[PDB]
Amino acid sequence: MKAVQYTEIGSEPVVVDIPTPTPGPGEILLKVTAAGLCHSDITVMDMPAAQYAGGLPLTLGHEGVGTVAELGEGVTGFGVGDAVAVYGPWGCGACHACARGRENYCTRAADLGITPPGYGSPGSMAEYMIVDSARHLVPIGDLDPVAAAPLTDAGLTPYHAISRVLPLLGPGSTAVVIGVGGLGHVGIQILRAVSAARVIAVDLDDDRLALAREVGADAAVKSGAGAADAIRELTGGQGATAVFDFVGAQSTIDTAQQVVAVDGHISVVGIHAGAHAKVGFWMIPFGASVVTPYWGTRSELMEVVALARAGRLDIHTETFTLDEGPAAYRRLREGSIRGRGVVVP
Amino acid sequence: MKAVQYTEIGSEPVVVDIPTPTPGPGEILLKVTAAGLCHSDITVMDMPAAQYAGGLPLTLGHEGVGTVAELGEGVTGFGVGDAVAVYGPWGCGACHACARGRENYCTRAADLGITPPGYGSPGSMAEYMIVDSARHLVPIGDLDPVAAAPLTDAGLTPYHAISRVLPLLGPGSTAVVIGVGGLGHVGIQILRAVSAARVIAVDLDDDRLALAREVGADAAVKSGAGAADAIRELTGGQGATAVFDFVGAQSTIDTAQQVVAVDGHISVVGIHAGAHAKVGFWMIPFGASVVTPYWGTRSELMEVVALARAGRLDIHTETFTLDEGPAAYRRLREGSIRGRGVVVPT
Amino acid sequence: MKAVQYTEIGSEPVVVDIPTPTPGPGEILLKVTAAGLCHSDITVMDMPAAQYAGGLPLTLGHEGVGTVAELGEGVTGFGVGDAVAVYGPWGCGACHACARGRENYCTRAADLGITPPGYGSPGSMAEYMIVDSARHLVPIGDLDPVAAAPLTDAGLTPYHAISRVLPLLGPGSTAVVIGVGGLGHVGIQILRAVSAARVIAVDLDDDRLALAREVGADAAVKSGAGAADAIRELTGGQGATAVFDFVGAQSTIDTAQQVVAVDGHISVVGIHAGAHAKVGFWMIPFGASVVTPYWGTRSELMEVVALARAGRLDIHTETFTLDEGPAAYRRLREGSIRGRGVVVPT
Amino acid sequence: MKAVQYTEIGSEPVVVDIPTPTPGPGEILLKVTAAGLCHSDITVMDMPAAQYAGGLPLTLGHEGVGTVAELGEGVTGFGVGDAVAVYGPWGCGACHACARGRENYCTRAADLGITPPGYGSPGSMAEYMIVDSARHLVPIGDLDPVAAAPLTDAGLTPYHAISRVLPLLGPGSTAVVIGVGGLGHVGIQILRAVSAARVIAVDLDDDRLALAREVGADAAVKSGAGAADAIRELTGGQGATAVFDFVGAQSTIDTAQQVVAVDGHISVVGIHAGAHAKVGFWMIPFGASVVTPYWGTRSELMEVVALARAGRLDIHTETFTLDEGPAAYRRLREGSIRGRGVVVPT
Ligand SMILES: NC(=O)c1ccc[n+]([C@@H]2O[C@H](COP(=O)([O-])OP(=O)(O)OC[C@H]3O[C@@H](n4cnc5c(N)ncnc54)[C@H](O)[C@@H]3O)[C@@H](O)[C@H]2O)c1
Ligand SMILES: NC(=O)c1ccc[n+]([C@@H]2O[C@H](COP(=O)([O-])OP(=O)(O)OC[C@H]3O[C@@H](n4cnc5c(N)ncnc54)[C@H](O)[C@@H]3O)[C@@H](O)[C@H]2O)c1
Ligand SMILES: NC(=O)c1ccc[n+]([C@@H]2O[C@H](COP(=O)([O-])OP(=O)(O)OC[C@H]3O[C@@H](n4cnc5c(N)ncnc54)[C@H](O)[C@@H]3O)[C@@H](O)[C@H]2O)c1
Ligand SMILES: NC(=O)c1ccc[n+]([C@@H]2O[C@H](COP(=O)([O-])OP(=O)(O)OC[C@H]3O[C@@H](n4cnc5c(N)ncnc54)[C@H](O)[C@@H]3O)[C@@H](O)[C@H]2O)c1
Ligand SMILES: [Zn+2]
Ligand SMILES: [Zn+2]
Ligand SMILES: [Zn+2]
Ligand SMILES: [Zn+2]
Ligand SMILES: [Zn+2]
Ligand SMILES: [Zn+2]
Ligand SMILES: [Zn+2]
Ligand SMILES: [Zn+2]
Repeated sequence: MKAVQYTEIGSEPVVVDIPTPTPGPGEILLKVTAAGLCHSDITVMDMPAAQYAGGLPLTLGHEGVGTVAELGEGVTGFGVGDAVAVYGPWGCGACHACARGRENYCTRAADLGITPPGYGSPGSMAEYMIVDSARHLVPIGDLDPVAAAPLTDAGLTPYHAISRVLPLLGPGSTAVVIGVGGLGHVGIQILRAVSAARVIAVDLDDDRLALAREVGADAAVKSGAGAADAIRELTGGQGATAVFDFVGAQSTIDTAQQVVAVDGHISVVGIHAGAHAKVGFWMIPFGASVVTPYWGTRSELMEVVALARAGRLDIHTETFTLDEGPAAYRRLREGSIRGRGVVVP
Repeated sequence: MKAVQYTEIGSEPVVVDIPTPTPGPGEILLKVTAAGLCHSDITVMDMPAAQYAGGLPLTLGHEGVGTVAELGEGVTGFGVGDAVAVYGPWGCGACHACARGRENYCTRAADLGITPPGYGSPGSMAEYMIVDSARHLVPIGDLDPVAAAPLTDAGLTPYHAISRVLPLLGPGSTAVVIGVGGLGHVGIQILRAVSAARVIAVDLDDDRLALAREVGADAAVKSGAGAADAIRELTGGQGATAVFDFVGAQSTIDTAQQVVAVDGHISVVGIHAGAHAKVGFWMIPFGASVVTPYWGTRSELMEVVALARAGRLDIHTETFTLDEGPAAYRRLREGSIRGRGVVVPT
Repeated sequence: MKAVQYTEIGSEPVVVDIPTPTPGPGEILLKVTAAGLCHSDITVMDMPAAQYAGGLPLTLGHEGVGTVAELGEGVTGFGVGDAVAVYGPWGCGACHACARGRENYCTRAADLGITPPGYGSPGSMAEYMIVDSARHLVPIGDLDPVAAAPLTDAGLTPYHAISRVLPLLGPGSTAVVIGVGGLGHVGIQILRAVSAARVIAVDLDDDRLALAREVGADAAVKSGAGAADAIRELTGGQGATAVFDFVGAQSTIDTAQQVVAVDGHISVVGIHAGAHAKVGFWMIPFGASVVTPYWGTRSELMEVVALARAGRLDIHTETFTLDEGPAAYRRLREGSIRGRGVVVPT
Repeated sequence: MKAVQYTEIGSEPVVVDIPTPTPGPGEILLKVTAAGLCHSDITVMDMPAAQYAGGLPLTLGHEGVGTVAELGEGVTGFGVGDAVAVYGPWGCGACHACARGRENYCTRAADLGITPPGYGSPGSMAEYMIVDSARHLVPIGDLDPVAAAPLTDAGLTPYHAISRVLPLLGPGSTAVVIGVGGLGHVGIQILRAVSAARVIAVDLDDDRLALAREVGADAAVKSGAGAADAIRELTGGQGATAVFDFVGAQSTIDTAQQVVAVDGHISVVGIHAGAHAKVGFWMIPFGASVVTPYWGTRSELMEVVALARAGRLDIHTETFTLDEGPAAYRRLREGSIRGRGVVVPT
């Protein structure tokens, strides 16, 4: 089968021919219908050998949807042909976090050698993929696969970040979204669907600000040195109830600390090595909590799928073939994909 | 009347004679029965002129209990003689936070010039004190005033910090308390009363570790370079569900980050200028939230008083006269008050 | 001044001339800009002498907005001319519930003789009204008074009922709204604004089902014997996550129990004496909680006002003069007001 | 192997010899170390043929602990010899409730024919038992099996009921426990461990009131007509924040409604066919929610085990052999087991 793999440290991913896998006991083989590209893939591929934890070769793609092609021995609860999304942050299934579906916060995965598809286990950017267990599949019914694939991370990750502090986001609240890319453009829509927060979007790119307004942002303002003052002009001196930073550079985290309200929240979602919030007296308002969330929970993925099925998420995509996978990663690097890149085999 | 005041930048507080105040409309005059000393008072008195926001002179004391001596015009809901605790973080009373009793997070207090007793308004370390409004008084009934005064901050502040994340502290959880002083020794007891968390106390001083065990800590660890590893040996690799850092020095915050669990919490309660948690990828576990809480809410103070009335809080105190106030602050500076210093006016 | 009063048991309310009140200490006099009629007023006026708790005479109207006309002694947190909404369920201000703004659940109001405007204290259906304290006023800025008056109960009550279980109403949930009147037509809009629930409206009257669709209901079902089956056809067998019953008749409560999901909720908001949910094994699904909520909280009223100011609430009203007050109550009795009746004094 | 089975409608259970089962793919065979008797077993055995849903024959016992004896094909995460407790309310594992571990509220179990061990699937009152999947086993380490078996229901069910409203049970709250039997005597201890509620126990039997005080109840009062007034004398006129009714007879539910506080909770846990709370205006206080909870969640069972391992639960038991199983059910019927009956297979 055709797949897109990261095969040597510091090189671009390549299109390869590798054997179509067969599911072992408990596993499910999917025919992949759509595979999302994520900026985390760039970050992973830019790591030096010592830090890179994905293994070589690695079939990329931690955003996967497909149709059930073959059931491994003993698998129940799915039929051949069922359209499913892959829950990505695989955990042990048995610990206190996993028992609540919070496998993203599994305390045993490292020790048991459990890794996600697309970063340690083979991903979705291939004609077929293996899923380890039935509990990592969520039905999508007749959802369009191209717009569904990003739900598994571009949808799930913002959804989880927002869910952590949803009770803060009542009528009269303001949520700032920094970075209107794959994640951020979905985050805006989640905020509008599950809260009455006023949503202020921030991006470097005027076309991404237009995208933000297109998907329901109440205001959209230019990132950089003037952003904090511009946001405060919109909120008045109270600042923003919550800031969801999908960039996570030091400059954006600094903007977040400069605008967050007393008893508010900053969610540092974007990943930029070395960047950090400075949480101390006189450096942040009283009661303003800060967290780096990771991916999301099983029940959250179901809720994301439910939002999509209800028409609440307009996922902006561009479609690529498997052969175009490496070119698509170049596009993502240069910032020329308006929303999410999606590979269709 | 006699009072203890901070009167010039960089000097020790002094005992003074100033007029007994009269309550204006809406105000209440208390005869003070006990006034707590807090380490925040030291921090405030060590600020340079440019930063110090308390005004001069300032009657110290933001931990106050008393008896109602006189009602100002129009005051209802209290009688002369009623024993009350002073809710300290005064807010506007009208904004969304204040409407929920969360006057500690009032968004209008700065703009309206509203300051707390003992830091901008006259405090409790005097024979009498003024309280601005009835909503800032909570009844204590027959609670001993000496042990009640610290409930207003040494109790309220840890209680609020813990309350922010109480749902995390289920059976099987671990809570670390760093700094077993005024706040910390009460924090341990709150954790034991309102949660099933295992409590690990951390202090530099072996006698404070003994105090921690005396008030119900399950384990006690020496602070410093070995603390993080020692805590992890106790929690077995998952780390601590929550860390309540009542010191807030860089070293203690670093210990906190090195032990906190995935999807846990660090509450930076202690105040050390410049110190901060570094919240970023690879610097803290996934999902481990960090906050600097401030004081507490109206309903939280009521709950702290309810814990005291139910026998759940053994408040360790040492009593001083008003004349001993300055000496008591020297004791607090050198770290020789085992628990909370409390001034009792006579 | 002109006012509409209930003056004798079993009679219709009458238009009267009574003195314009002057505010005492702590009170505020409002020039009323709009006064809502509520079905609870009908229920109150239909009570026999032994049950009726409003006092006689009683100026009706527990839905009030106005402009500050005169400040009582000591009141300084509002200016003359400020547009304000009246928080209705007055409490003591001092108990644990009141400290959280939850004066609707005040434990001391009965004992202290504290009653709401429009049911024991003089209401808003008059040229002017007295408000007891500043904490019972919420600013509305430039909101149209006619559409603002219903926010104080038609908005607040559903808002509180929904807020009690808002975490249940995630994507994929269904909320049923029974009764698309004053409260129900606002409840539909609150659900759409603060949740991703699919909303199914239920009414006896086709025109009210049309109103429901006009304000954002996803589906509309005829009430009565076929309603439970019709709702289940829409929800596909799991039933409805939450049912907000703004009628509260036995038939509607029965429908609610027949459609509610496992681990769901029924809020019995409508008041029909004798009607009740039967919460027992084999009579309701496992985990499906039931409550009779009452009015709402201070912070909730602020949130309702914020929804209105953000354009999220299209309040359907019909305007009446004070002279038309009694006629308007006849209209409400016969069910011919499409949304909320609102009296505008001139 | 030896087992205790319900074999014909209206008869007592009997000791039988049936084949020792072999685990199929995904299943686990346990050597049973302890099997709890529950009053639900009596209720089930007293159902007429038309209602009884357990199937015949049925190996009784929905409270099970054991050691892993044999792993079915493909089973990972447990080793032979591991001591485990059986999570009882088996669900589909895939729905939104099950994904959160809340298999007690599974929406698909009925349709898929999934039933619990001891009521549709073979139970724990046998030398060996099958568990359907690894996710239905929780490790207990070196906990004594006799005291561990009741954790799976006598512990789990009260724990879940309490957990639904734990945020209500702050300092100053009161929780009433009605019925100090298997469930109730554990419920008292859970309340003391995870909350600061004052606990008032209620039972018909003076020896069970003594048991209540032995396990940490603050007061213990006689059930029946005088109970509501007696409880109110202890709480003052505010009533009880929460009432956990482990009897669920009409008389006990009525007591619960007569004592519950405004904005409180009644959990109807005990099962008595036909009995129900009457939730309507004038029949219950404003804001007092009522629910019939069912069993508990996966993560809750882990938390119950954690309480036991921390020494917070003193489980009162009496031990029986398999041959004594039928005699033990007679004892439970007559009310002569002080706590939980537990069968230990040899
Ligand atoms: N925490 C997690 O679990 C998790 C999961 C998935 C992705 N992520 C991370 O989220 C981030 C977003 O990923 P993506 O795939 O949406 O990226 P993307 O490449 O699709 O979009 C990036 C967007 O950020 C904007 N941007 C860049 N610098 C900016 C600045 N200084 N201010 C404002 N806007 C700026 C760009 O113009 C662009 O619109 C990445 O760092 C990714 O690694 C985190
Ligand atoms: N956030 C707030 O709202 C708030 C409110 C009140 C007090 N505070 C702050 O909380 C802190 C504690 O106040 P207090 O009155 O309880 O102080 P205290 O002087 O009574 O106690 C200090 C304790 O901390 C211990 N300690 C000092 N350095 C330590 C270290 N490196 N590691 C471990 N333990 C150490 C001491 O040995 C002592 O037991 C102060 O910084 C104070 O300003 C904050
Ligand atoms: N719990 C509280 O705190 C609180 C506060 C305010 C009002 N209420 C109560 O809420 C209820 C509604 O008040 P309102 O002012 O909105 O009433 P309304 O007269 O404006 O509306 C009544 C609506 O219910 C519909 N209706 C009547 N019988 C019905 C049935 N069997 N099935 C479905 N629909 C039916 C009508 O057709 C109409 O649309 C009243 O009982 C009122 O007393 C309760
Ligand atoms: N909701 C659920 O998921 C669930 C789960 C397990 C058990 N249960 C039910 O819980 C109830 C208790 O089960 P158990 O095994 O603990 O029972 P048990 O037989 O061990 O204990 C019964 C206790 O209730 C007392 N009692 C009886 N009538 C009383 C009254 N009128 N007032 C006060 N006390 C009274 C008895 O004196 C005895 O102490 C049963 O109805 C059972 O079916 C429900
Ligand atoms: Zn990603
Ligand atoms: Zn796990
Ligand atoms: Zn202090
Ligand atoms: Zn305020
Ligand atoms: Zn009303
Ligand atoms: Zn009150
Ligand atoms: Zn049972
Ligand atoms: Zn299920």
